[PDB]
Amino acid sequence: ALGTLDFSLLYDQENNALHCTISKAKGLKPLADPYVKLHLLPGASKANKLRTKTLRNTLNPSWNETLTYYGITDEDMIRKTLRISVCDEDKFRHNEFIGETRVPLKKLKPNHTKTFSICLEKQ
Repeated sequence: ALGTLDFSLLYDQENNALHCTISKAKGLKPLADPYVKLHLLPGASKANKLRTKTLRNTLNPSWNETLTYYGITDEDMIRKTLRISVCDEDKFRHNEFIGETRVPLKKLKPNHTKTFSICLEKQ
């Protein structure tokens, strides 16, 4: 198993915003310098891309960091999927993919934070 990621998603409907709180991961399996990348599916523009800071020398990182998309409508909630990738930063070399999961936004309710604990998959 590649590891387990904990996170929370909030559709801030009044503000057309999706707040993605990346909390922590447990038992990552690349040592590692973990960081998390977010991509909104149906989405090519690098505006669809958000990313957490990088942590050092940990297989159980705690970012506790919130990343926010704006321009999110109910239609986007129905149509889109949040891709969440955990990667390993190898400075001056090649960054390695660790694991991912995806959350269809239609599973979220407006103004209600939903928390997730997911065992990561490969690509």
